Amino acid sequence: MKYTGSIFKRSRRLGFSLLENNKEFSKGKKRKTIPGQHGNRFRSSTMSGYAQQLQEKQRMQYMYGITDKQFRRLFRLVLKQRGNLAVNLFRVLESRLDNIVYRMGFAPTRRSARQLVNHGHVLLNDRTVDTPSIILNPGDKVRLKAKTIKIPIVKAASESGVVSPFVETNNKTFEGTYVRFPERSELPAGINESYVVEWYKRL
Amino acid sequence: NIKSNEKRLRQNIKRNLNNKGQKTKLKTNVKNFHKEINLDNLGNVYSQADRLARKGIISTNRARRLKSRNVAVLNKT
Amino acid sequence: RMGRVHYPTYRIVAVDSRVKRDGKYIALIGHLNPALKENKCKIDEAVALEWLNKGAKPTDTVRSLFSQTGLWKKFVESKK
Amino acid sequence: AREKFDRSKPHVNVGTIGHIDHGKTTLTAAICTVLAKEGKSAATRYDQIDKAPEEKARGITINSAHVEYSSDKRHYAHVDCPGHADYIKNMITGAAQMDGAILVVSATDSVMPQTREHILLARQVGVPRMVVFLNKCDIATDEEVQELVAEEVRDLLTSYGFDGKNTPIIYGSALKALEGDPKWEAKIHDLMNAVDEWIPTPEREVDKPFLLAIEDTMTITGRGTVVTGRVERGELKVGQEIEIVGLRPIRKAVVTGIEMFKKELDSAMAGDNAGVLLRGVDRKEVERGQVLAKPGSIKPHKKFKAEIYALKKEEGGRHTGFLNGYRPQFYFRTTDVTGSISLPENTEMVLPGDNTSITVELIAPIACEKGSKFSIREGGRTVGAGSVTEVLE
Amino acid sequence: TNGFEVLTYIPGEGHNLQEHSVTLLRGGRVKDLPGVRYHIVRGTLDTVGVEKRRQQRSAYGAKKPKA
RNA sequence: GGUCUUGUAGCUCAGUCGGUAGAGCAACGGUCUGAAGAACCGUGUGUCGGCAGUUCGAUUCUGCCCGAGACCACCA
RNA sequence: UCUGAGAGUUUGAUCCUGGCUCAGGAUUAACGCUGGCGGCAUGCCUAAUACAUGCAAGUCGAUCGAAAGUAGUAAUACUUUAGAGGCGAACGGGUGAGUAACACGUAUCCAAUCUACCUUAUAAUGGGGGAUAACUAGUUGAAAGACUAGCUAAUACCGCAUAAGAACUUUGGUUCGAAUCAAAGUUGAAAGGACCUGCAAGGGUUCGUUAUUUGAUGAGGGUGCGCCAUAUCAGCUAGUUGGUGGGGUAACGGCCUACCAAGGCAAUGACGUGUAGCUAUGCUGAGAAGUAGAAUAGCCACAAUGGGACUGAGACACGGCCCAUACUCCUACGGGAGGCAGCAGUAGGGAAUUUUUCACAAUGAGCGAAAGCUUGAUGGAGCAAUGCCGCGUGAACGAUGAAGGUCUUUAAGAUUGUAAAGUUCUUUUAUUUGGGAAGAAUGACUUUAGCAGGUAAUGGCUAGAGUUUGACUGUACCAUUUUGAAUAAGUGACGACUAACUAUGUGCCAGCAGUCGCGGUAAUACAUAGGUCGCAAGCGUUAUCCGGAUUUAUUGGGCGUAAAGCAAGCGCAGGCGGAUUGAAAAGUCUGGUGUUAAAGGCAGCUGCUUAACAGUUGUAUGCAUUGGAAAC
Repeated sequence: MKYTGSIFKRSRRLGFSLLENNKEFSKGKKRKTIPGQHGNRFRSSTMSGYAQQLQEKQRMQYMYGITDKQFRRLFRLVLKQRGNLAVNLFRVLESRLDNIVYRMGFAPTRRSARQLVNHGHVLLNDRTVDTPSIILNPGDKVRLKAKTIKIPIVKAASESGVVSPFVETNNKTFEGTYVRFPERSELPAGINESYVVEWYKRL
Repeated sequence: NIKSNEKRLRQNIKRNLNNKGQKTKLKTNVKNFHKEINLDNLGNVYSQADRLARKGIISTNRARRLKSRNVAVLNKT
Repeated sequence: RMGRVHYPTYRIVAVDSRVKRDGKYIALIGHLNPALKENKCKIDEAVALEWLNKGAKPTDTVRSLFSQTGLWKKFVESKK
Repeated sequence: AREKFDRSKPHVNVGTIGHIDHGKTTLTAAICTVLAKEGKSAATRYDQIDKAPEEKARGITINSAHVEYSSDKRHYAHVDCPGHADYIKNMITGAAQMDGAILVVSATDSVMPQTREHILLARQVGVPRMVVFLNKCDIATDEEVQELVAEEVRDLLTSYGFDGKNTPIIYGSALKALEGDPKWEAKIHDLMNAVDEWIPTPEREVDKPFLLAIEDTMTITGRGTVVTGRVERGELKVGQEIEIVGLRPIRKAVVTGIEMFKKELDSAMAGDNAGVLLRGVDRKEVERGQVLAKPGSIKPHKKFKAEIYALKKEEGGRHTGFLNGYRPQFYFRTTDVTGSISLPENTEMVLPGDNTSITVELIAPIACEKGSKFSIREGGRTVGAGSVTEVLE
Repeated sequence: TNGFEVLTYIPGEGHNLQEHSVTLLRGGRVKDLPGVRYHIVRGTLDTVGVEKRRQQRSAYGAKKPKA
């Protein structure tokens, strides 16, 4: 599937909040564990490398929404260069166009960013794209086809949204550039290299 | 088949007859030379040999070879 | 014409009409890309002059590719 | 090219309805010969009246065969309707697809049970204003025998619901007309003028997309399978997409050639004896007698409940009664699929006559639609006829 | 379709074979019978499995359930 | 498309002169094996694929079909 | 630089030894459920089985005669070719039964060879004759055809003189089987066309042609090298190992013949069986290596089977011929026709492999000064989830948790679940509006402008003008182009091996299962339902490959008791070999030179919205030679 469908279910299972801090605190019944009825107490007897690798693969895959064929091919593209594959892979994961526009703060959710990018309303260097996973280069300028600036959802997203040092942006113009690579401390720390590069026994 | 094939065949009957007639006269002259050895018959034989070698009817190499073999028997005689 | 569908490309190579195209060739001379314009064409004219001097020329339109280049105006003197 | 054929004149399909030994084969030969001597492009045919063994060795019709012939007024096709039983499915196959059926009865071979059943089935399935032609009058010339048959054919045609008093009667001799006796051509001209009058046509409309009743399947060397039939509605051009329907899962197909009588069409028509080449299909999945439609909207069905016009036993109904377990052969516009008369609880034995409303269950999912006229038969005798009132599943 | 004669196992509830039917054969390894390793593939144009096969409808040739 | 053929217990199989339904097996119970097999006794079952006739009288003889099995479609 | 995982399976229990299974990819995949689009790849692997019809080989009237027809009163000009003649007809395409060897690829030598046209350079293009076509007529038969007589052209044919150069041999001369030279005999080349100028006499240009020389080009041959198994395969073998002369091929060559000898190969594997088109490469792989030798491109074979021969410069010739054979077919009885492994396409075999689609628009080829012609090559189009890749099937907001369903099992509640409902916003795609490509950034073409030869003028080299060639296309694409959340998720598994539990049903029956094995009356392994997790217009399931599998261990095992030291001794060949001095380098290492087709992969870049993919640049490898070092 291209998308997760429901999100809070996965985040309940992922144990991580894709949002800033909160996805649910009192929804009739709050839980910090797996959803469903079977989740009475099943998290303390499944400690295994296989389970950890699968869980973290789902965490980072659900964190951005990349299908397994695409997820594999993107890792191979990361293997293309040597660099430092750990930080290089993390920088590629955040370099997706939807993640780019999320970090400059014009979207409240990555699903909204994907939906907006797919409709062709986001113009990239005078040539728009329909693939919401574009890999960028430092110094890329964006603009959103200024008609779509009048959108109430975009307005409620972009008034005081995500402020980042590695990307320069202006909400008085809704435009910006990619200054530099983000630092690891500025990215979610619940994602590690070792388990998924191990589950990468393929390559 | 093709109309061009029939065009080729009706034409090539005559040239096949011409080639066999030329081969017959070459062989007759060769036999005459081997009946009596002299430069008189050999001059003729080399003449039509060159004329046939003028076209692709006989390769020039085989003619040079047989003509060398004939000039050899002239030389030892 | 090689590459992708709706994407023509023509490597410039000394060839004779006794061998089919994209089969076996003699020696590479360059490549011509008719897919994208603005004069994409690179030539060597190092042994191509010798090939012209000894016959067995490549295709005829290549003649024109050296008319703009100017090899023709300098070939006749080599020719005579 | 495959000898392209085109025509703009209206096409009325005319057949020789009546039992064998009536001179019907000789009449089919004679009409072709006289129009050969009357109209251009009317090539003669006597060995081409039939195309199968025992079809010509007997001289009297057994199985189907198609002939084509045009006059200086109108074009006509003809299918060779059978005689004796065990082949009646072919005659109704024709009887469903003709709009003109000349009653070729013989004065010396006066209306036989096969002929009377042919007329009754024409009434049941619907043959509008079918004309009569007394035949084989070269034998047994009598003062009143030639006229008692002429009055009784009118009586029998008025005894089913048709118009036996609104049809001109022309006599003739099959052998004398075919051989070329000059005085018998006036009578075949009279017959042609008779099928010119009060014989309608399948209405000309291109707005209807598609529907065809299959009659035969013939595989052609190299081309594939050219399946032939008669169009009920719609017009057809090469390159269009269609869907096969009937007794099999509906599958899409593409037309690649349309023909009259192995001569390629330009524009098909409803009622035309058409033949269409289909790609990627073999006789195993395309069935002789299937139906076909435009892709998108058609539904096969098994069970349906309709008002049936129970024909009276004196009018030709069943010889006896029937229970729920009665299993007669339903005739749907292209095929005899045999179903069961599942009587609703009206009486223990519904009798012929006194038209009822019954539900029926069929083993095969066949295309059904409300109002579509269908026939009910059993072993050479019609036991019912009507149109669909409600389609269930 | 060749002269080889082989024993095989029918999976699922019941059967739809009538002693004269052609169907497809698959491999596999079951250990309840020596030698017997091949099985019959249901739902291939002849014998078909239609017994509320809602889950695992890929094998047995069972159509997707209707809404 | 026609040429014939088949329809018997739940399964595989014969069918009294239209006048009667007959075997084995799964199969219900009992004896017996530590247990399960194997062996032995008794049970059971069919309104004989369905409709209408001929019919005191039909699985049976016909007319109807259906599910199925075999014979071919030349020519040129 | 590159570059690496294991887990379970023996027993009462433990370990070792070995075996087994699972987990990665990958297709020429097939197949079940189903399915939205797009780029791209790819689409008979079976019967080298046979196959309706059509296309796939024509061009040239500036090679030639004649003829028709059109216009013209006519003269004449114009279209066309039945023919004759020229070129391609060998390539272009498909296929891999046959074919284990020079077939493959590489390195050479052809002092043993050929090569029309294309390149260099140069002498000639003079003269005559002869016939056949076509046509006219007859014979012959249904036909294919065949035969006979009279009348025609040439750049078709044949003689006739001439011979820079060339042909042979001979004498003299030179060089390490050959090369250069001087001389003595002998031979042989044809054709004109178009145009221009010139009264003529002639001259000029181009094309065409003979001859000669330079090349290149391709063809032919030999050569070592490495590339299947098979000793439950041991002798094989005589134009066969040779020598002598001749015939013979382009050419060496028992290639073949007349003659004379008896060798040669083989245990380091002949011969024999079975199997195979080969290579690059495709895949696995980290790596030594393995597998396949889809497509694809290079090499070879082949054209219903088997032979024979002509022509072409080159053939025993995918759409040449003749014949035999087999098949099919016409047939009036007398005769004949054909070969889809050329494009399709059909029958059938399978589990399965695409339409009698378009255009020669590009390109390329073939023909022809020239208009122009052919191309089922090729460039497109359609079908197929067969494969890879990209994208939609909405998004944001939205709690005691709506209904319902399930569990807890009633009587709180939880679960599905912000998921629902409801509120807005947006339209890749879906529906409409208008415009719209490049590919035609090659080319003729007649007029301009300049330019080499010589001039008397044509003709040729280059720039400018346009006619211009578009099937694809109103296509890619472009745009505050209308409407519309609408037009669009299935699917394997949940005992463990390896993430994924409850309820009901069955009761070693029914079933599942790759492994251990679960089930014989509460089954976390069966049946169903719910929940759940996995992948997704795809999900699975079978074949073949490799990793694992160190599971024949080159790297990277051993052989005391788990598997094996022959029962032992003598010993040929071969392998491994003491120390020191010298030689060269046969190896070894290394420098230079050439090849190592393109292409594949790798590293970098460019382009299509990014992709996928394609192209661009570099990147290895083995030998051949030359030049160094001399440790082993």
